[PDB]
Amino acid sequence: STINFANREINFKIVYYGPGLSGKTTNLKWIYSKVPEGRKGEMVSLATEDERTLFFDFLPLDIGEVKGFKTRFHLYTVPGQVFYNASRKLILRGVDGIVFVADSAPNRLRANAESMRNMRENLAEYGLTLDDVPIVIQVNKRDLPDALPVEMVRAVVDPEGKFPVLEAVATEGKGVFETLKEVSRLVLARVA
Ligand SMILES: Nc1nc2c(ncn2[C@@H]2O[C@H](COP(=O)(O)OP(=O)(O)O)[C@@H](O)[C@H]2O)c(=O)[nH]1
Ligand SMILES: [Mg+2]
Ligand SMILES: [Mg+2]
Ligand SMILES: [Mg+2]
Ligand SMILES: [Mg+2]
Repeated sequence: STINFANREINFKIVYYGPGLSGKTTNLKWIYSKVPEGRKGEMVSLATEDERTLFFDFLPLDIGEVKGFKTRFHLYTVPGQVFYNASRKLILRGVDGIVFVADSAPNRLRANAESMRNMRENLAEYGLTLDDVPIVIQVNKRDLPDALPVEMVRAVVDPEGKFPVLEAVATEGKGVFETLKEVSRLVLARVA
């Protein structure tokens, strides 16, 4: 949401949210691997025993100058199993858009629903509803042999089909850029 006169940049924050081990890191790292060195900052991981945050910023090469001003995307996620809520609540501060990385595993179906309820709860602390922020659903791990039907996964996190849904196999980069383009489209629309 930030404007930075000094370096001539507007800054958008994109949060990858979802149950633990759904593929959030993997999305971030695939993306970070295809950005040229000169257009990205460092990928940074801050951790305690119980908590983690991982983030980087980059200048997408797909985006026009809004009157001399470049666009910088900052991608944030709370990777790993989650022990406390505090890093997931904080991750959402000043969020512009969110990718929800759902796990296609039968035994993570409940974890999907749980993380979505939690995102909704954390958003509510900032006075925001699920209608107030662009949210895209990525159904990741479509390669698993017992991958649930996409419609089933979608049904527990988005029963009225309010959000765009994309399939992914983040370990192979599949769906990864298309998911980032989708949230990008919605965030940049709101801007202009
Ligand atoms: N089979 C499969 N494994 C995946 C996929 N995406 C991520 N993983 C694996 O899932 C585990 C958790 O992924 P990670 O990105 O670290 O999770 P997160 O950051 O906690 O959401 C890792 O072992 C990944 O290799 C996928 O599309 N298919
Ligand atoms: Mg996590
Ligand atoms: Mg950076
Ligand atoms: Mg599932
Ligand atoms: Mg809410």
